Amino acid sequence: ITNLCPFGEVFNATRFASVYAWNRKRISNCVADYSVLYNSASFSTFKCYGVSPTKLNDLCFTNVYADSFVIRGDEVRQIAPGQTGKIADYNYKLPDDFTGCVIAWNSNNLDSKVGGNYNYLYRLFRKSNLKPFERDISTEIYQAGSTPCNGVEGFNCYFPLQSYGFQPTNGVGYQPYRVVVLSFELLHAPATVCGP
Amino acid sequence: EIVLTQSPGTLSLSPGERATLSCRGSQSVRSSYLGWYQQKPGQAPRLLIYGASSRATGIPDRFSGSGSGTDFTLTISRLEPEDFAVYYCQQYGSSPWTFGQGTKVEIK
Amino acid sequence: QMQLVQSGPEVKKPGTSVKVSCKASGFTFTSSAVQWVRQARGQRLEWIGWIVVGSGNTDYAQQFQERVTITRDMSTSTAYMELSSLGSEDTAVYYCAAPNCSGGSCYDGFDLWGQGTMVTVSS
Repeated sequence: ITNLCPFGEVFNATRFASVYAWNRKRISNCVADYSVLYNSASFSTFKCYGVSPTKLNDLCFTNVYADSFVIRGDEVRQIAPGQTGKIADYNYKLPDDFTGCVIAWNSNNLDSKVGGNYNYLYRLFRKSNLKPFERDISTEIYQAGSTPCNGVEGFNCYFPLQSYGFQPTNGVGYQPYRVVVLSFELLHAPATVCGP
Repeated sequence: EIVLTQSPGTLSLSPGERATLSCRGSQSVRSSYLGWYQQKPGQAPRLLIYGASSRATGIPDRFSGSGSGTDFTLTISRLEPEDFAVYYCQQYGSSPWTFGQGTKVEIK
Repeated sequence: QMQLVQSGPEVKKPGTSVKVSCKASGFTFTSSAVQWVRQARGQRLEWIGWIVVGSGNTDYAQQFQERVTITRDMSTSTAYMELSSLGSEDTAVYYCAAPNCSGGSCYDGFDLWGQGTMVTVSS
């Protein structure tokens, strides 16, 4: 019997945050049923590194941090340790030797309609390359020079957010591949997510 | 549509005397988002100054911006002969950016 | 010195489309915006349009409404510019500019300038 925390519910919803307001859904004390997502799943690019996708239920980790994302298909491969590109460098980054799964599935349907969606922005042109797992929520006119402008854009002072300009008739690599980065956490705290 | 009237073009300046070029803002604009880049006679231009902050990159520091608000000046305490070129004061503050009035400077 | 090269001269039927290519190399052409100004023969230059490669923003002068589109290309690190229904008087060299700069927070001024792209609208 056991139970089932709403992993499969947060996985599917009309609206997954953005690339920078990416959700931080902690999970504990639940038998997260991964069989649905690996044993029998239609979820492309189910590339999980840190532990083999098979027999993943056998593994217990201390805090499952399901992530929510909408990123262009080309940038899907940018969700990896370091890699390159606007993802994982100016955005949610995954630390080296990170343990977890990356489930990226095409989402041309399910809330991806004509015209660049108001939500599902970029997050680029920040001061540094960011650190792994740190949320970047605050939005401020990004400084690209010495003079600090006083809150209105122009040249430099770039707005650090950019709308994903996709239509439901884009190519193959441009359709938003809704991806979740299931961030395992094997630390010195008691393991909570176990079970078949 | 910002208009930057300047010191009259074709103003005579030669090495051995101080040279000065100036363009005045239509309304006093932020100084650090200006900049005067000169176009050589038959080449692409290159940045020299912006808000009087930096030096004249690739040019001796005789070039130097100055002024506040509308009236910005580029002083050349001792002009040099290679600078027969058309300067103009870039304006990259507010969205509209003005780039043409003909602030020519000749040498000899 | 950072290379900003562009396509050679183009001769185009007045009232047609043009595609001015400006490739930026030697520096990170992702954190740098791009700026286009037109210089004819004898009259001082003015906007064509300016874009931010990363920020997805594009502008242009009020005299170039719905007739200038400036498109980016990160894959080849180039800035493309299209003048639709360009007037017969548009015969001029079409420049491209950007800050010679590297890093997330990088230089402010417009150091590097393109070699220019002579554009002629001839019968």
